[PDB]
Amino acid sequence: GLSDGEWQQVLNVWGKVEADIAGHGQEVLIRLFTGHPETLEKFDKFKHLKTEAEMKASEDLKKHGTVVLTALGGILKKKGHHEAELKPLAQSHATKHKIPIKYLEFISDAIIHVLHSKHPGDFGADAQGAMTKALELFRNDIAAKYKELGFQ
Ligand code: MNH
Repeated sequence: GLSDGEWQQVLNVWGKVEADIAGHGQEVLIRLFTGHPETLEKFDKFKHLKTEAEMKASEDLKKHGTVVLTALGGILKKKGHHEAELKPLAQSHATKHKIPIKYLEFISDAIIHVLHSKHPGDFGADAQGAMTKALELFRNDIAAKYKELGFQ
């Protein structure tokens, strides 16, 4: 698990995200779609987005960014007692959306990059560590539900 000190750092970092959840959520998704265009194909609602300019200008992309990060914030604030919040996300991402676990690895890396991009020099070595642990716990707990389903 994460230690208390570690959960505290994660939640301190999450405070930075909450000041602009849509902005953060949009940049996360844009970072994902542009570094991994296969990921765009999982979204019929974003597949028409031919350019980064188009992605940037999509209010519906922002809205979904808000949905994504609100759900993750929910989970993070549970400090690993997150099974009730996590299991249904796991299940819809395997069964409905068909999201391989590697794509969750991609979006985890995108979150780390965006935190550095938006908080250069304000997201220290300790904070990166604690947030990376939190994101690995999230991803590992979803992996566990995927295995149960035999997904991927
Ligand atoms: C952080 C990681 C992460 C979180 C917290 C997340 C949370 C959500 C939530 C909440 C919904 C709406 C409820 C549901 O379960 O259908 C949802 C819908 C979705 N998600 Mn995801 N999702 C991903 C990663 C995430 N998703 C990744 C990675 C992929 C693609 C590569 C993805 C593709 C989807 C698709 C597709 C939908 C349905 C979008 C739509 O409304 O049309 N996403």
